[PDB]
This record gives sequence, structure tokens and C-alpha cells, in this order.
Amino acid sequence: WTGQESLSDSDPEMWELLQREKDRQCRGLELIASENFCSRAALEALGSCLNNKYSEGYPGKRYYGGAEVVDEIELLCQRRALEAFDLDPAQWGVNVQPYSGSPANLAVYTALLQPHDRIMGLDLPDGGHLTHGYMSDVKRISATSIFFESMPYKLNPKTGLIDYNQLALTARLFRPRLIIAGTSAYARLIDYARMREVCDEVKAHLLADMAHISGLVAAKVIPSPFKHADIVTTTTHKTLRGARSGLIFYRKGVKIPYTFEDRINFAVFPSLQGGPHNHAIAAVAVALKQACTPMFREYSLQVLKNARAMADALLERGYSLVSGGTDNHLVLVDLRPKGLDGARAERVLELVSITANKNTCPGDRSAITPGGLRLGAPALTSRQFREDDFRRVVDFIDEGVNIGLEVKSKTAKLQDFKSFLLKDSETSQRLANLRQRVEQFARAFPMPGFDEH
Amino acid sequence: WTGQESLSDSDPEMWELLQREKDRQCRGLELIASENFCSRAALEALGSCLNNKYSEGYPGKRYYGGAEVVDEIELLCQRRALEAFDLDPAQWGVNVQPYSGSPANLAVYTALLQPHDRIMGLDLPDGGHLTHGYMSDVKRISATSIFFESMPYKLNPKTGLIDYNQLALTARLFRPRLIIAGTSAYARLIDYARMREVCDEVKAHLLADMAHISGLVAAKVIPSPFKHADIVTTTTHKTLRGARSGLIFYRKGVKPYTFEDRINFAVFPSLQGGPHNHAIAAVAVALKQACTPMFREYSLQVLKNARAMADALLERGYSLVSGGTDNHLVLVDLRPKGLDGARAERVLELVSITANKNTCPGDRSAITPGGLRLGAPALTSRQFREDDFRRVVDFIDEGVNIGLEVKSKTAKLQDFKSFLLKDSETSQRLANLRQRVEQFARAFPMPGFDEH
Amino acid sequence: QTGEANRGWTGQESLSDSDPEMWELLQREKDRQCRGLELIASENFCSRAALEALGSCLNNKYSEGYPGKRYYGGAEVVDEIELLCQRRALEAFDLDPAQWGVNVQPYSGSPANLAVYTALLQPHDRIMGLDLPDGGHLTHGYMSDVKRISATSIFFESMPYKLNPKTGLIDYNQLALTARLFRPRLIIAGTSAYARLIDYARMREVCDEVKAHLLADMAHISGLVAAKVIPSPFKHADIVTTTTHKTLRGARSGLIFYRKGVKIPYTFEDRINFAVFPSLQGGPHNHAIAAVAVALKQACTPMFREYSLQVLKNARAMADALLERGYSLVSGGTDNHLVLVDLRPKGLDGARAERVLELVSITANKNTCPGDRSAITPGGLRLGAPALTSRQFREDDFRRVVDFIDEGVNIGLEVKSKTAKLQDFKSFLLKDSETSQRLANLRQRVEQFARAFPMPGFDEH
Amino acid sequence: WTGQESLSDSDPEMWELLQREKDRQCRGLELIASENFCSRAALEALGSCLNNKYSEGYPGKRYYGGAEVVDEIELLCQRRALEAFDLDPAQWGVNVQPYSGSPANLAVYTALLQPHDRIMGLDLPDGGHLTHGYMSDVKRISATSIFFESMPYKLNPKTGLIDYNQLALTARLFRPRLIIAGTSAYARLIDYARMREVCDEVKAHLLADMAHISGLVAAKVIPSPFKHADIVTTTTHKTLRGARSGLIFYRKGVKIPYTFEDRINFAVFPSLQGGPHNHAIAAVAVALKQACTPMFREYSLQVLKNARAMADALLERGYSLVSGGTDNHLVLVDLRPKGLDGARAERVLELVSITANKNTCPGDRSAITPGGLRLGAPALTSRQFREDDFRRVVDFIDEGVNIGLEVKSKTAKLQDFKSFLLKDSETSQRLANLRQRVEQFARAFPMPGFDEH
Ligand code: NA
Ligand code: NA
Ligand code: NA
Ligand code: NA
Repeated sequence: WTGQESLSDSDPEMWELLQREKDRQCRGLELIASENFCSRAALEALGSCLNNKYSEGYPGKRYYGGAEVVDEIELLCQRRALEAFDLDPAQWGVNVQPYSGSPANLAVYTALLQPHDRIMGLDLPDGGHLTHGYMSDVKRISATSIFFESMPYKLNPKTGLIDYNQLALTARLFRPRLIIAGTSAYARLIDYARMREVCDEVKAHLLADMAHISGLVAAKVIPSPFKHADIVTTTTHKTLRGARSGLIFYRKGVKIPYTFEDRINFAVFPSLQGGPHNHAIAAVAVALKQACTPMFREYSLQVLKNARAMADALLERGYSLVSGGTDNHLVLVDLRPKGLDGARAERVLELVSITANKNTCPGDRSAITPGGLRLGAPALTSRQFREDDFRRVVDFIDEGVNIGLEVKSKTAKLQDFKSFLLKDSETSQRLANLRQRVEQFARAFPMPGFDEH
Repeated sequence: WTGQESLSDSDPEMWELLQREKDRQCRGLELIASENFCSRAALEALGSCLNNKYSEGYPGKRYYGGAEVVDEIELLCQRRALEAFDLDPAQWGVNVQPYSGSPANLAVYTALLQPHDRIMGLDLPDGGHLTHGYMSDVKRISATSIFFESMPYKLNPKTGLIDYNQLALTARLFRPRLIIAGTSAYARLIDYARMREVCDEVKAHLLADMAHISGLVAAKVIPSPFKHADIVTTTTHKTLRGARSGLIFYRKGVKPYTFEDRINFAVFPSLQGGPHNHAIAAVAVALKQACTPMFREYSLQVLKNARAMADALLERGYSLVSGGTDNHLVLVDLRPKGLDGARAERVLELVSITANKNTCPGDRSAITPGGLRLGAPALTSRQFREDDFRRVVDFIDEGVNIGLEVKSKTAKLQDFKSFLLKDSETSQRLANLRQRVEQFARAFPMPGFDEH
Repeated sequence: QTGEANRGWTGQESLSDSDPEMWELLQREKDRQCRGLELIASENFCSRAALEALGSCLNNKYSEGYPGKRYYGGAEVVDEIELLCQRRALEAFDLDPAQWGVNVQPYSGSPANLAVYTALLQPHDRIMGLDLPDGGHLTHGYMSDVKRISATSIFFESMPYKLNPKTGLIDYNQLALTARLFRPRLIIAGTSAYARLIDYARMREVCDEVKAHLLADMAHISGLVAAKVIPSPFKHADIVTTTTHKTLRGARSGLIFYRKGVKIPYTFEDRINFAVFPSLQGGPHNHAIAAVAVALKQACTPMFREYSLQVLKNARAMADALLERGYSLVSGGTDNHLVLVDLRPKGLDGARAERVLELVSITANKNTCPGDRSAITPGGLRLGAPALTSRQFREDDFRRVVDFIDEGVNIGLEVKSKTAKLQDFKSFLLKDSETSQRLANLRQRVEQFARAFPMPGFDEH
Repeated sequence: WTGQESLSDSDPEMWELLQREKDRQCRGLELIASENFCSRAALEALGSCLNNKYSEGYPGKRYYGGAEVVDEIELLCQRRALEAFDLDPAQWGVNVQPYSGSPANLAVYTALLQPHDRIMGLDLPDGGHLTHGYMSDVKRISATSIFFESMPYKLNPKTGLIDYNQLALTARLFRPRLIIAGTSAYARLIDYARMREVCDEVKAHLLADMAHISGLVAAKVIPSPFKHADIVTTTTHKTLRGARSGLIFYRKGVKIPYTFEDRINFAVFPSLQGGPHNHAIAAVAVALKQACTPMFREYSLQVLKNARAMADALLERGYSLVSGGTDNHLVLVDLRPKGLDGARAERVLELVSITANKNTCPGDRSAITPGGLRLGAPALTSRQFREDDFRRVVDFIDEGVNIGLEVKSKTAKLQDFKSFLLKDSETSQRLANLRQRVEQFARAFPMPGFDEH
């Protein structure tokens, strides 16, 4: 045995699965706002001999020898991360070891808070992320709500915007040690200056979790959270278009000096993680260099234009939008004026090769049948979609919604609806016709990555 | 821009760095017991379009659609994991989403314990892992010691073996909810039956963290912790020779066990976000390899090579902690030789031999380790046999002798290290040894791609 | 060797003979109590009968455990006393023993609350109480912007609720809003500086919505509740704590009442009893239990209802007299035993006022008012009726008390016009001859007035 | 109504109960080692107008005015506490507000430890106290084990002595922040110097909880824990013969100063307690002044002589003693060689007006029928008992044990044994005859306190 045989020769079962996934990505319309298509160059670094190296510790301060090259790679990744976000290295440092976005946030909390210290994030049904402290009325769900004490803040349900007035009021009472400014399903720009005002008043750290928007920030097409935040976390995928990994940025130097750096680095290792994934660090460095280019700014400008074109086309077809529009990469569609809930809509769309996700709307009464859908522009913009192409996407979505409305008129519960899509031959024929047109359209656009896997 | 450009064209700076790391791996004698060389097939899956799919949740119970293929891949990985360890799915389930070994352990604790509940693991200087609950006299180090309350168990310093008698005595007083059986620097086999006896008496869960030994267990060349443990965690790299990732195995069915739902919920939604599907696929590739006669032969050769290394060190007057080995590694006590592990590790590094300094029972300075930890897995993957490991030991002995000379000429550890670099006679001696080491190592095959 | 050098110790000697130093101190404290105008709303004067039980051989009995379930034998009489105290507590509050139980062992009010939290909550579980500056108690979970003050905020996670600053009333709307976000496991309805009646029905509505326990901490008002002169928290709360002193006029101790029987049964009783002992306390103080039983029997009488009605009338008369003299009241008046004065329009803060009053033998407390800009200089004064009502003060006597207070406020205003910082004000009261003479004159008049009224307890100690 | 009426006139029901308890105390033989009889002078202070005064805070630092006299009383109590224990006020302070012994310990833990910090105390069945951190295999029992993390240390079962070697071994592993030296059922002197050695090695605070022995310490008839512990708690009752209350002593001054004083005072108030019980503080001060006298030293010497006389009389009759003897105020009798367990024995004794308590012995298999009895000398020594009188006490105990052995031979379960004592005419007559002789003997001795209540 050599371990030099190709995947296609040595594991045909897995090779066929990879090819099937690649074909699915190429023939569908990917509208999941957290999805993107990573470059071949980054993937070549991800599947490299860097996987083999144990390098616990930090550059120049490792537990094991033989780290001279991985030290250069980790330091290069740090420099490229600061450059991508236009950060003065005298004022900011970065930890490039977090395994993903969720590990990055957990490390921040572990670094800066004692167990049971208080955090506030946007509530999950209102557009926040699990790792911002989510628990339900009946059990603690995120580990952030088990090891720490969380209390959510809310949207103003009338406007769909974060209710900064109520956040200021409740933060004075709850006294959080850390407030998280960052979202998973929010179409507007966060008022980071207002968030900093609240944090300064109550003496909380401001963490900006920019995972969804990090590429837009790097491209300077929206305002930067780094102007106001103490700590910034992000994934390296999503709008940054890298391999899956995480980053923690922190202020350093004179504020009396900042005291984040040593605590953040210690929390990542030795407290929480083990050996870094050097292949991921290298792939991230490749993507961060791409994020510095004029090409990436044009891409990010096009993401904003495409989201806006999608929002406009939906308003023209009788849909509503939570918060009335978008200033970023995604759109929050309110399907309630159409009479079809988001659980039914997402499934019809899935069966015609359009991937979107159901989304809770302000005023919804049931989590099983939420009122809306979340639609994103990053992934298809990476396939060279322009505004006219996103208008064609909306035309396909509206066709799918119309099929759903007819199935709704012939079915009762969500389970009946779902089985009908598969069991009713007439419905099945209509979905197949729409799927063929969607896939013929989608296949005509280029795709980042390898050719077949 | 297409995103289809080759790394070598689009990022020459990074491409040169990758090639330099590959050259370092090919020219060195890798004796770090936790290191291995992953196959090209697994690396091809690791750097694939699977990176591009968000699949929070579990097969058939995802948050998002479009998961039909990733569902098949995750289910296949689960099946191959159970097959590699000879497990009946009626008795065992597996979660293939943990991002690494340390995330796997944290998910077990979060699943089964409340904050501040008690755990016992082998102390770090005695051969346990950070994630088994390590804190020092000075501060809480592992997050396992922050979110939970840990108390270590110890080696018997006279034998170098886990002191099962004292573990039982102290577990009765401390009342842990979970005891960890698993090591990072131990050359003998754990008495899992005795660990089960202690856990049954005090009503604690038994977690076996088999990360260091997982390939040996899969190959059935040493006894299996699955005979006795409630939960088993492991890395997918190290002796399993896969991409970096983790696994959690758990008992299910009649005992009924109530681990499955808690374990899966702790991984997601409690701790992690989207799975790394490219890692899951790469792991599945390596697990299929681990089921083969090839892999049993590999693991048998790992044991033979560790024994050959131990025997060669004994013949040259080295002492071994616990007197020898029953697994993939050797624990050398350099104290009787007159050189400590910090000094030896650095000399060896400078001649392209990577090993680990290692705390020994007879150490008198809690700061400077007395020994070295030497492993056979990585070089065995390069087709090294017993005679080749005897040659490795001769190179080590040359390096140790250089270290002894430098020690006689220098005071502090930092003075020793600087002397290796700046004393011209010493650097010439190191250069000569490095060249013989590297020309020996380069002639063996290497798993993976040709140049990166 | 004669006299005391020829007399063996018996432990039966009188305090006045065996410890003259302590006897003189006790008499000095009694004289201070008799000659002052006690306006601290949490103060009262305990009966001689209860004090005779408090200083008794019951001090000598260890009785860890509960009646019929003790660790040690010889408890037959202390069992009867503890059971009698329980029965009298339920009787005083008109409670059916099939629906309510009571634990009579808590050492004081603060131990009672801690036992409830320990019984019903896990460490770090969430509690909400009225904020301290807004009229809550420390034991309802107080921490400052700077550190954790009450042990309730250390072992549990507290978040306050607030007054409506414009009305001076508890903001029930905001409590409901924030309880939905914070998700408390227990909400406390009870105050230390609040002049109005708590809407216990609304508190129970909030608790039912968010699935929290409602604890009523009625320490300040317990006598008024027993006398049925204000509405009872027992109509809406499932746990009630109280001190046995204050308006109940007993020895210092605590009580925990809890629902029991059919709710499917309630599950409070065993947890509450176990938290008191063995979890938190050691041997009960049987002398205090007996003294409490004496006071609880007093609280069941027509005499005590007339006392409690007079407390209400006297607080109202004090409030009216203050309004007639130009003072402002937080919430505009009182429905209970105390009055919250807002001195800000008069131009004198509560720290200055409280110190002037103390120097003329009137004890009151400075009190934070809504809108205050400094805790060192709170805007108000809290004035209570229970203690002087126990000395047979009636409405006209409280009007005379207000006349004295007004003279003290006027002295404070004059000193304020002559001094800068609070420390300068305080020093001026002692060192300026003209001011000290004016204080001495007012003090003489206060003390002759106060000494004329009767006093519960022993004659001289 | 004046509130000046006597208890006998105003509450005849309660008055009769007080008289019945007084008669029970006078006619019985009190052998509970934690019991004593408080002086009339202290009781007169306890039942005084000091009950009426709210004085939250500390002398000169109160929340409310009018505290000039209670300030003098509290300071006098502090001075008398330091005098009773031979302490230099420049080196030691004391907090006199704890409501009882258990509140004193909880305040120390709250002052010096964070929630979930580690404590070690002697296991409850081995002679420790609940408040030193007791939990069973199935439930956390003491609040000390809920809010803090406790692990017990043990006796050497062969010798009946604290196993200092095993304490040192396990303290190195468990890393307690505080170790408690103090017992509720131990007949030997604690090696405080060894305890301090262990604490110094592992960097733990040493707390001496001297509640059982405090009067012996004050009288200087046994060695003082203040030579080796820098924090000491105690009850003010038991061997100190005061009203029920607690004390916390702590080192202060140059140690770089000690930092105990402010943390301990803050923990007592405002953290844990409310208004002090000034009547108890005054009663404690009265008892502490008594504890400074030659009278009290002679009393305490007699306590030791009486416990030794009791032990020797039991040994002469063939009883075994746990640890083989006594060095303090109590005796641990092992009844197993006689064939009668402590639950059976304690109940027979109770029915003849002798109060003792069953006590777990090393090797016992059941807590329902422990092997021994704990017998104390303080209470009867306060009634002028001397050595010959304790020999008479042992004569009565032995008669009771013999009755218990006869009943045991005629009955099966513990419930049958207990029923037989009440329902068998011959047994009830034997008990009545012994009870009459015990009570005739006991009534002849004097009694501290009031005449009838
Ligand atoms: Na329908
Ligand atoms: Na040297
Ligand atoms: Na002024
Ligand atoms: Na029998």
C-alpha cells in the first residue's frame, strides 16, 4: 500500500458520491444566504499535506518541533486577515485557529467571561444565531446558554428592525458583560455606533459576529464593524468564499492597554481546541488574499445589486419583505400575502432544484409553518449571475409558489401537502417540467472549484 | 476570475509554502507518536466541493434541503466507522460531525454532565490529555476544568503504570460522574475491565478516549475499549491515518441506554454549527482503508516497529518508562543518560528527527522533562521495517551524544539551544548527521500527493 | 475573704449584680428607646410576655429536625411548642392547615428568604425582585453596577424590576415585558420602602404566564395582613415569607408559609423544610420560637386589629400633616404603615435631614426618590407609624411629631445655607454654638414629649 | 393592652409549656455533648429591649441612626471575645453578628470562596459536622455541598483518629481552597499544626471550627487552634455556656496585610444576614466575661475530669471506647461488643430520663442501628457534678443497657423493640423504677438559670 492511489481508483463508491454532489451544485439555484462556492485554489490547499502536521501552540511558541513552515503559513494567514479588513496591526490582532464560526464564538466567551456571566444577542426567531445564547421556554439549547447566562433582544415587529431603544432599556437591567451585534437572518445594516453606545453605558464588551457579511465588509461595500467593536468573529466561508473555518479579531495596544490578546489566544489553545487544522489555515489564507483584490470588490458590489434586484422583483409580484427591503446580500421574503407558508414553499422549491429556507416572520403564530423565506445572492453571484439573471430566478420562484398554492388547495396538513408533491402524477409532472427548466438555466453558468468534484 | 485557477498559478507564495512543508515531511524521521501521513484518496475528498454544503442537523432531519447526497455520505461514514471497529449497530451508534478530538470530548461532557459535575482523568504529566480535565496548581487550563470539576488520577511512580488501586480509593471520595480511560503518553494497555469495575462501584460513566490507539484497536492488534466503555471518543487522524476530525461512539439499545439523543444534541445544536462535509467524506475514505487486511498488516508492523525501537534503545543503555511497550510508542527516560528531554528534543529537531519531550516519574524539575516520547506510526506508513527503526535509534544516539557534549559546555537551557546554532563545530556535526538522516528518509515512499 | 469572695457561682445571679457594665448598657438603650421618636418603619417594641419567653431555658435545648422527627430525644415539650407556634401562625393569617403549612425555624427574615431560594431553585437560577433604590430588599437579589452585594445575587441570578418614576408605583407593565425576556424561576412581591398596596393578582398573572413561582415577602406589612386591615398576599402567592418582628411585634425571627395538599399535590413542603434543616441551619432557637408563638397569639386578638387600624390612621395623619406643611409625598400618599417624603422641593436632601433629626432624638431614614441624581444625597425620608402607635400615639400625636420634624428640616435648611459639602454640614451641627444650642433645645422638647407615652416591655431594660 | 403584662398572666398555655420544659431539664441526666445550661444573667440580656433595635451594618458604620448604645455593646462583645481567647486585638478581629454556628460557617465560605470552590471536612459519619460539606451518594444535603464543592476526609478505621496522612495525599489531588479542622463527635485533640502544614502545602485556608470545644479552649485546658489557624468559627452555646449565636475570628494586620477582615464582615452583612440580634450579642458578651474567670477555668478542668471518669467507669464495666479513650469533654462508646446497638440504647435511656445520642462507629454496616453512643460531660458539670457523680451516671446507663439487652432477646425488629418498651408490663415497670431513681438523683443537683422557666 502506498497511499498515493487516486480516490476514483481506490474508493469508487465515495468518488461517485462526490460527483453526484458536484452535479447537484451545478444544476441547482442555490439561494441559501450562508452558502458560497469555494475556489479551486483554496480547495487545493485544503486537501494537502498540511493535514499531516500537529502544531499545538502558536508561531514560535509550539509544543512540538518541525513547525518552521506551518509557522510561516499561520503568520501569513494572520497578515492577510488584517490586510483584507484594512486593519492596523498595531491596533488589531487575529487568531486564525478556530475550527469554525461556532468554535470562534465559544472561545471569545471562554476568554472574556466567567461561567454564568451574562450575554445578550438577537433572539433566534428574530434573526440571531444559536451561538448568541439561544434557549427556549422549555430547555437550554445552545451551549452558550448552558455555560453562560443569556437574555435575548428583539426586533421591533412593526418595522422589522432591531429595537435599539428596547435593547438599551433591558441592558441596563440585565447588566450583560458582553453584547453580540451580528445576525443570521437580517437584511439591514446594524447600527454598530448605537451598539457601542449601549455597551459603553452598561460596561459590556461589544462583539461583532460578522459571519454573514464578512466579505461585504472586506470589500468595503458596507460599513465596517471594526470601527466600533472590541472583538470581531467570523466564519471564513459564506461571503468570504473560503474553506470552512473561523477567525477572531481583537483590539490590542493602547486603548492603558487592551487586555484581549492573551486571553483570546489562551482560550482557543490550550483551553478549548487541540491541534490546529493547518490545511484549513492555508486555504483561508488563499481566500483572504482573493478578498483583497479589485475582483472581490466588484463581486461584492454585484452581490448587493443582485439582492436588490431580487427584492424589487418580489415586491413587483405581490410579495412583502421584512423590513421593506435590503441593504446587504439577502432578502427576507414575507409570503403571507401570497397565502403559502415557508415550510410548504421551501419544499416545492427544493423539488425544482431551488434551495432556499423557511424563515420566521414578525407576527407568526406557528414555527412549523413560518411566514417567509430567506433568499441570498452570494452563491449565484459567484457563478456570474447579474440582475437580469436574478429576475429570472424570481420568475422561477413565483412559478413554484403557484404550484404550492394549488397543492395547498388539494391537501390539508403539512404532511399531506408533502406527500402529494410526490404521489400526485399531475403535480409530479408540473414539478418535473419546472425542474427541467430551472436546471437547464442553472447549468449554463460557470462554477468555481474542480471540474467534477 | 473563475475560481477554477490552480493554486500554483493564482497564489505562488502559498504554493511554495505547501511544497516546502511537503519536502520537510519527506526528508525527516517523524517520531511524533500522534503524527501520520494521510492518503491521497482521503485528501482528494477533503479538498472537494463538499466544503460548499451547509447541512446543520442529521441525515433526514436537516434544517435545509438539498442534502440528499450529503445525507448518503454521512450515513456511509457512520456505517464505515462501525465496521472499522467491528461494532453491531444494535449496540453502538456513532456521531461523525465532531470537528476534532477535543470537540468530541467536550460534546460528551456537555451531553452527559451538568456544569460543575465531576470528572476524573489521568493527570497530564502522567500521560493524560488536556481535555481530560487539566488544571495546574496555578490556574484552570483546559476548558474541561472550567465548565466541569476535574480531579486527576496518577501513575504508580515505581512501575510507570496507572495506579488502579489509588483510582478506586480516590473515586470513592470524589464521586465523579464520569471517568476517562485514555492516554496521550502511555506505552502500556489500559485495564478497561478494571476501569469498568470502578465506574460500576461509584456509578460513573466510562468514557474511553482512544485517540492515540484507534488504528490499533480497529486492526484488532490490541484489546478493544468497546468491550467495556459506555462512550468512546477518538480522532480520525493519528493511527487511523485520516483527515483531521473526531468521532463519538455511544452505546444504544437495551442495557435501555439513553446516550444517543443527548450525544447528538450536544454536538448540534448545542456546540457546533454546520458539519464539515469534506472532512466527513475524507474520514469515510480512511475508515474504509482501516477495514482492510492491508491495515491490519500496517498496525501489526507498527507494534513490531515500536518493539524493535524499544529493544534497540535498551541495547544502547537507555531506560524505558514501564520497561517497554505494548503499543505504538516508547517512553524513554534520558535522566540516567545525563540529558533531559528538552535538550534532546531540540538536538534531534536540528537533524530532522521530530520527537516529543516527555515528563518522567523520576523527574526532579517539574519544568524540564526527563524523557522523550517516540512513535512508530508515521514511519511505518512509509514502509519502515524493524531494521529501519534500529537505524533510526542509531541516529538518535548520535544526537544524544552531541547533546551531552553541548551540555558540558553550556549553562542554562537557552544557552544550550543557542550553542547548537552558533558554535561552528557543533553546527558542522549537526549538519553531517542531518544529511545522513535526510538521505536515508527521502528514499522511502510517502503517502499523499507528489509535491504538496 | 468575705462577701463576694466567699460566694460560689450559681448561674442564678441577676445580670445587674453579676455584670454591672452590661446592665448599665441595657438601661441606657432602654432610656434611648423611651425618650426618642422612633420613625423607622421596620421598628417596633416587643411585649414583656414575649421577651420573657425569649430569655428562657428553651435556649438550652438542641432539637435539630422537626416535631416527631428529631435527631435527639427529650424533645417532647419543644415538639409541643413548635407545633403550637405553627398552629398560631396559621391562625393569625386565617389559613386552613389542610392547604397551608409553615416553618417556624428561620433565624430571621433574611434566612427565611435564602431557604426558599435553596428549596426551590438550583444555583444560578433566575430571580426578579424590586430594585433596592426603588423600594425592594437586599435579599431580593441586589447587585450594583460594581459588584454582587446580596448573597442572593451570588448564588442565584437576579434582575430587578422598577417603579414607574412618574407615578411612584411598581411598573407592572414593564415587569411583564422583562419577565418574558429574562424567564425568572421565581418573582418576589414584597417591599421595604413602598407606601402603596402590591397588586398580588397581577404579580400572579405574570408568574403564571412565565411559569415562575410567586414569593410574597410580607415582612414590612405582616401585622397589617394578620389584622385584615389590608389585602392578604395569601390569596395569590403560594409561598410567603416574613419576619416575626416589625409590624407583628414579636421577637426577631422568621417564618416560611407554603401551600400544601391538593393542587396532584403541591411539592413545596418537603423541599422548604429540608432547605431550612439539614441544608442551611443548625439547631433551632426554641426560645425565639416560643416568643414568636406568644406574639402570634397576640396578633389574633381584637386588640391587635385595633392596633393595626390605628397604624394605618396614624400613617395617613402623618401624610396629611406633611402635605399641609408644604411637603411632597412619593405616590401622593400612603395606604400602609409608612410615608415616603420627597424633600427635593423643600431644598434639603434626606442625608442632611436624617442627621439633623437624629441629633434631636427623632430616628428616620434617608430614602431614594424617583429621579434622584446621587445616592450620597438621596432626595427623601421614610417615616413609619408602627413603633409609636405601640406607645399609644394617636392621630393628633403624629401631627405633633410632624411639627417637630418640620422644625428639624428648617434647622437643616439654615445649616445648608451656611455650609458646602455634606461633611461640612455634619461638622457644623456639632461645632457651631448657635446651631448646637438650637439642636439641644429641640432635643429637650422632643424627649420630654416622647417620655410621656407608655412603652411595651420591662420597666428598665 | 400595655405589652407590660407578665407571660404567666397573658399566655398561660405558653407559661405552662416553659415550666414543663424547665422541669424536664431539672429531673433528667443530660448527656448530649453539645448541650449546656445558660446562666440567668445571660438570659436576662437575651430577653431584653435590645430585641427592638435595627442596627444593620457595623459599629460607627450603620445604615440607621440611634445606634450609639448598640455600638458600645457590639464593641464590648468583640473585646470580650478576644479576651476570652487570649487574642491581641492588633493581630485578631472578630465578628459577633452570626445568628448561630451554621450561619458563621456559611459566612466564612461566602467571604473567602467563589461558588463551586473546593472545601474538605471530616466526613459526617466519621465525626464532622453537616456544615463542613456533607453529601450522600444520592443527594447534596448540606448547602455547603450545593454552593461549594466538598470532598470528605476520613478517620483511620483501625485507630479512630483522623488520618492526617490520607488527608495530605487527597488534598494534593483535590486542591481544596479551604480545609476545616473541627468536629462534632471526636474524643481526641486535633493536630492543628499538621492541618496547617497540609494547608500551607496545597495553598488552602485553614478554618478551625471549634464549636464543640470552645469553652475548653477559652479556659486553656486544651491546646488552642488560634496558634495554627488564621480563621476560627464557633457557636457561643455548648461548652462556652452562652445564648445561641455564633462568632467568626480572623487574623488582621501585617501578614502585605491580611485581607480576611473586610471580606468576612461583608459576607455577614450585607451579603447573608439582615439586622443583627442585639439581644443575643449582649447575652454572648455576658457569657464571654464569665468565660474569662477562674470560675470558668475550674469548670472546664472539671469537664475534662468528668469525661475521663465516665470513660474509665465504662471501661471497667467492659465497654469499648472509639479511639481508646478521651482527651476532651465527650466519650464515644462502642456498644457492639455488648450486643446492643445505639438506636436501641438511646431509646431505653430516653425513657429513664437520660438523654444521649446514638453514634456511628468505625465498621458499622447500618446507620439505622449504629454501633455506639456519644456521651458528654459539659451539661451535668454545670450542675456541680464531679467524678463520683459521673460514676453514678454510668451505673444508671449500665442498668439501661441491661434492660435493652433483655428486650432485644424478646423482640425482632427495631419497631418491635420500641413497642415492647411501652406495651410490655414487666418492661414498663422496670423502666418506671429506673426512671424514678434517675430523677430523684438528678433533681438534687442545682441548675443555672431562672427558678421555674
Ligand atoms: Na387546504
Ligand atoms: Na552544563
Ligand atoms: Na450650601
Ligand atoms: Na432479638
